[PDB]
Amino acid sequence: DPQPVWDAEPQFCQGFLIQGLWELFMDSRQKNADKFLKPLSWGSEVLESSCNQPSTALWQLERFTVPQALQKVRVLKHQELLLVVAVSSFTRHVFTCSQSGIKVWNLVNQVAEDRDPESHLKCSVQDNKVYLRTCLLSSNSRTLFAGGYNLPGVIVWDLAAPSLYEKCQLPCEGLSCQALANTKENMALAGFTDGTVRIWDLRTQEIVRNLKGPTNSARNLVVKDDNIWTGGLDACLRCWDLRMAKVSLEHLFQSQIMSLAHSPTEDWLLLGLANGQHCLFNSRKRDQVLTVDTKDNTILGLKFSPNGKWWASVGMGNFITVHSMPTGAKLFQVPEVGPVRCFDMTENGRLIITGSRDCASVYHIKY
Amino acid sequence: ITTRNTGLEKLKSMVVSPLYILVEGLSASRRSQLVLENISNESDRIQVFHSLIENHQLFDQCQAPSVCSLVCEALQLQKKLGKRCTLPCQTLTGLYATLVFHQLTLKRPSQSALSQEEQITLVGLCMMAAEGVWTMRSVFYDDDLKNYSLKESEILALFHMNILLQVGHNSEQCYVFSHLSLQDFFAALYYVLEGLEEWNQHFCFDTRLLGMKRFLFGLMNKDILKTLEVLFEYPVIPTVEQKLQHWVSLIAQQVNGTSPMDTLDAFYCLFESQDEEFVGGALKRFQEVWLLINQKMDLKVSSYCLKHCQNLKAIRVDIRDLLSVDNTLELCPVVTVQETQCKPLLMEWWGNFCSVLGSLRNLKELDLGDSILSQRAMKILCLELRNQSCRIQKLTFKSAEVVSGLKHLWKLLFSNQNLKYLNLGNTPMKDDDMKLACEALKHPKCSVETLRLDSCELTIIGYEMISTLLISTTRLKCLSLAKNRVGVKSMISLGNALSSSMCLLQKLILDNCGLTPASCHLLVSALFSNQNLTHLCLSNNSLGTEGVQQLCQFLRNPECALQRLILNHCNIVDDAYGFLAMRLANNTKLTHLSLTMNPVGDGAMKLLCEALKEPTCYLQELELVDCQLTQNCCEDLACMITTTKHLKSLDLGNNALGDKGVITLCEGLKQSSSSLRRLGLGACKLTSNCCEALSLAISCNPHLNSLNLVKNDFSTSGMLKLCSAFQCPVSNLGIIGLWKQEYYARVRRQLEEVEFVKPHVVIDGDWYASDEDDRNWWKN
Amino acid sequence: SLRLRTRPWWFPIQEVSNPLVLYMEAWVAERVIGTDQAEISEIEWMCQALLTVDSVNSGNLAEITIFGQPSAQTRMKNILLNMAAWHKE
Repeated sequence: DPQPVWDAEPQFCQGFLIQGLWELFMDSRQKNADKFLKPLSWGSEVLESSCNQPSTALWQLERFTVPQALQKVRVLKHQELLLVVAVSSFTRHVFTCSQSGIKVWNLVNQVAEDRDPESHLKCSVQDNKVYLRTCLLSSNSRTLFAGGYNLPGVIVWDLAAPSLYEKCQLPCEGLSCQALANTKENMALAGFTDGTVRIWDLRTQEIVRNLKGPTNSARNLVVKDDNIWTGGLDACLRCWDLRMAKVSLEHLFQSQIMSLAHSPTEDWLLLGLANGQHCLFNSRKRDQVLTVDTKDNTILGLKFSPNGKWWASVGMGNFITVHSMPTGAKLFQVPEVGPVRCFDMTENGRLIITGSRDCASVYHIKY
Repeated sequence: ITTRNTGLEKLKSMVVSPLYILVEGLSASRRSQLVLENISNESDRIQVFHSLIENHQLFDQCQAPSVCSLVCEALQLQKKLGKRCTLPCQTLTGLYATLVFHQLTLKRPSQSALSQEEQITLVGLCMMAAEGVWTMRSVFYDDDLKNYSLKESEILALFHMNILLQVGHNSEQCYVFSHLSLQDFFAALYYVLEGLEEWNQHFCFDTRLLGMKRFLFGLMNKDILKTLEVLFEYPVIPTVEQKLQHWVSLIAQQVNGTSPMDTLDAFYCLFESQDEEFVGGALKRFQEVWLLINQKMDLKVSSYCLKHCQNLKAIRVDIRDLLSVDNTLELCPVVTVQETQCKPLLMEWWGNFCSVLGSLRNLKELDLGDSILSQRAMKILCLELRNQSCRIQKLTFKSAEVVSGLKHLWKLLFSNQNLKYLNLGNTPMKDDDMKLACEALKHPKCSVETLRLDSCELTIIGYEMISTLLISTTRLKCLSLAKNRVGVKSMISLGNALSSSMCLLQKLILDNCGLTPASCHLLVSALFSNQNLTHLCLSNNSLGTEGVQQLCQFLRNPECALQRLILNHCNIVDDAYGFLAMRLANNTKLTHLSLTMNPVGDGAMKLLCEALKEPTCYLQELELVDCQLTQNCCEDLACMITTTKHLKSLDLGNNALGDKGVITLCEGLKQSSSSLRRLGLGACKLTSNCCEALSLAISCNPHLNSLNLVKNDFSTSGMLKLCSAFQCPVSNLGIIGLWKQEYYARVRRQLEEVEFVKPHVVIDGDWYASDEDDRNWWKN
Repeated sequence: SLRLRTRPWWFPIQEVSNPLVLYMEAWVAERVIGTDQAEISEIEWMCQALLTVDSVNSGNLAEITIFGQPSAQTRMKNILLNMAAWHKE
């Protein structure tokens, strides 16, 4: 019985004053306390004050911080259902990925509802029928990746140049980009429906390596300098090191695998199954996998905190759940009306973006 | 493509892969020379010119050659109209209005009231100006003029100067103003004009809005309103003034504090209109201001506006960069504006700003945020704060890098006898600095009672000077030393000082120090003879069993007078729990105790609650957040709650009580013999079943005051039940900690109904922020 | 007086206004601007700040304008003052 109620979100003071001035003109021509949300200062911070804590922390342990609540500030409008989002905290440029079109937005301007993007990019103009499923961003913000189903290749855009243009088509004619991946190395990774993975060098645009497996096994892919992780409908789990070029571990499950995650400060591997079980595995000792959290709804996306303390989940059941690493228990809850497909996180740890229905929403983190 | 900056918002969408090359007009130096030429230079050239130059919006407008020429000729007009115009001209709005007024007088044979026909024309053209502003249309077709009964010939004849010029190459004609600034000014003029008289009978019908808002704020000047009354023979009282005052008041008050950007924007808007009554009426309810400064114009406007702030008591100002350096000399014009001022412009303005800050009487708290001050910067700040009329009694430097001006700070300490609380933090403190600070503190003029040194680097020599300061006769009552590694020999030196009977220190804080079980034992043995220490804090330092035994022995000694004892994250053994329970069985003058991140078993919990059950207990507050607990001890907890008569505050944290445990606790609570006020549960793994018992207990709990339920899964129906329990007249639950974003629409509406029913109920996620009593004396 | 400067797409239109201007001697600036404009573009992108150089006055003084967020302007002026300090030694 959710019975959800929707209200204007920001209620910014400038908007309130503008609304007040608009009414007076209409009244003149007709003859013929209040709570406002703090704006995003310069598109970087909110400038709020932190919350109190029951006790002081240890002198050595100052950097470890955990969040409490999430507050939404802006809503981004796209007429079609969105599939992926990108943050790009350095340039304050948010990218929204949908089935048909891609748009780019800037967070400098203050507005309740954003309808006009700074740049609009569509891949359906080039070909007769273009269906897009995947997208990816680079840490250096010098490249933008977008893969499609019937699109013959993958298109790279560069944000360093004064103008946006297509770098290379990098064709995969018979293979649809179910999975798209990238690394710190210049090297490109991608997975497709027919259990095939083909690998190209951006500098020279040549195929260097091909991998083959059973069908539906390329639904997921995890990249590391010495670890390549692969799993799909089969539920076989394979870890590969390019150096000695052989599968390291094989693992079996009762159901399919969709979600994987990695932790930067110390390796941990998170598993999401069709029956809704979260399994955690450490990549140092390499002994055993363990499960601590179970969800009735299928889990589609996952992400980890830059600090290495909390992970938030997005699933079929229109819910957002955030946990912690020591026990796996959830610490706060925020539900949404639509089925949440995507998720995102910021390297700075101040913002967060999630999208379920055609439009996208931007939230703010409190510490 | 050529267009305005405002039009790029729409254009950036349809155009594919465009290029942007920005066009700029007059250079800054040439503009400065041109403005300097027009200055009358009659003893106010420096101040007026400097006020003109810093205004960024004014120079953005003056970048236009036509606007620059208009400003120049207006300045020339002010020379001739030395006595006719009484108001000063430091703003664009005043200058443009002055030119409009002077031009109108040229058409009039003499100063007289406007005729009826021309007033209709003026209000009509002003209203189409406002309509064009709101509709974002500027073509101004002749059809609109006939719709409102306007003629171009009449407009050009009565105005006597070029307004809304039309040129038609083809058959059709289009009307364009001389500049957009004039059009916005006329729209602002209409926004006051409609109130005076109704003219609908004759008619037959957000960056861009920023200029209109600024013009509207400027037009509220009394002299302009008086002049308009003179032209129209009707007293001018606009209804928008109340709306502006209401908007400013709404900005002034907020639950979580004032955003600095909104405050500075309001200051900019109020400074535009040079009226003392307007600003005074606008701002009365701040009570706390947070300010960010990045330009000298900010300093000037803050100095102008702080005079009318007679209500505020706390101020926080951040200037990161404007005084990072002490000396820097550069000249903008080819020839200097002033021959020799012997001081650059920034220093005089900041001196005036600090004099204004120190002049206020209602203000008694000062904070510098993360300011980075040079040596001369800290010197001038101290010199301005040296004023006798200043009554600021608190200073904070825990985030300010002022190590260069520590000498000036020490000079400030003894000179001002009024301030009491002084805080220093994250400032590397050197040996001669310690010596000077201690010598200044020893001075009889010093009246500082509280001094704090957190993360301030300390030497062994520093420790011995600190001990000599303590043994010396001072007025220091409270002292803290946190996150400072202390040597055992230094600790021995500190201990000897404490054992002295002449020492009179009431609050001592030791957190994250280098305490060891031997060091802790020695410290407690030294403190055994002390009798003037009421508040003592020891956290994050390992404490042995013998240390706890010696501490309990000291507590048993009379004349101890130690009210609050705080211990967290220090490992406590099982036997030490026995000593603590024996002390608690017959304890007086010991109200508050804390234990957090400490291994406490369920049997130890039973022993503790049995010790509390004894009638000779005066422990008001007990905190046990991260102590590992299970569901078995909850029955004894309920029993002790029912039996206890003096426990007021009880807190529990990450310990998993369990559903049955909470059920038993609420069964014990619903009988409501206990007079406890605050109950805290967080991440206790709650379910929807215990909510019925919780609502039942609340429904017969008039004593209960505060409650927290965070990080616990609560279903929808549980939320309705709890809201209904809140709405019952029997419940008096005022402080409640919950996250509203987690729940559905119906729960939010129910909570709004609860707030409607009881005007004194507040729901906020940050439950720990509220403090009924001083609990964070050590945390600060 | 009309000056045309290309504006990078990433910079917001709002940031361009309220420019910070620093006055420095022309000879030092000639060296300060550097021989290559590509490194100027690279530091511009990695700092997200806009700078323009122009000196027409007969005197040795020159004027420098920086465009962008206050933090970026602060870091630009810090770098330029460090370069000037290196020059005076």
